[PDB]
Amino acid sequence: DLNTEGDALYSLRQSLKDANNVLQSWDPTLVNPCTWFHVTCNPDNSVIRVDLGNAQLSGALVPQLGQLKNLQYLELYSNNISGTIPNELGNLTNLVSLNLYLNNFTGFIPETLGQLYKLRFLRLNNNSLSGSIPKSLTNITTLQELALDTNQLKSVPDGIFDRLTSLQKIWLHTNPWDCSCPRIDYLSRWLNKNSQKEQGSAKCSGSGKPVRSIICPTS
Ligand SMILES: *[C@@H]1O[C@H](CO)[C@@H](O)[C@H](O)[C@H]1NC(C)=O
Repeated sequence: DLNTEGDALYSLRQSLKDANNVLQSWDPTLVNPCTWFHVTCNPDNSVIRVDLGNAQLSGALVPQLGQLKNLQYLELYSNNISGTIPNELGNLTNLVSLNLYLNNFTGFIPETLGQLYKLRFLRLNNNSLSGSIPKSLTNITTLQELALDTNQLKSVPDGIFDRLTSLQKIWLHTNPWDCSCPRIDYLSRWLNKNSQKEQGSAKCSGSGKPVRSIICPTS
């Protein structure tokens, strides 16, 4: 009997590159992947977290990774994972923490990420993600820590942070933010009103000014 979770997890092994045989224990012919290293399962023998931080992994992620229904912690930080973030990651309903920082992800941030209504920690920092931040992120009301620094983000949809009443920390620095008025109006005012939330200082592209300092005139 094929475990389906291990099958989905084996699809990830088939595309990644070790180079260290970190995934040597990932044998899908077993009854379940709960005895796999870097993999924890619940008492119902279902994968609830994947810890592959600092494993020197190359390659791209797979759409099969969204098959893990009971996944809570996806730790893929500190690797050389390239390509775009799969939209199927928005299927991870029970995902609490998505750690994808320190990789080489490109493209846009998936709008399907807003379907993660249990997500409390989202770290996509230190990548090459281009703007802008998905509008559906406003639906993640449980979001507490949002790390998006060190990317290529340019803008923000107006009023996106307003429904985020559980937001504690937010990283936005090191990004080519478009500080042209009236586009930067909302982000400038929000970061000023929630300066205790912003970790580091988001700079404006070109001028290098903190966007919190920008005051857009009307007419
Ligand atoms: C996974 O998400 C994609 C959207 O990116 C969707 O088309 C697909 O049906 C989802 N799969 C499951 C099993 O929910």
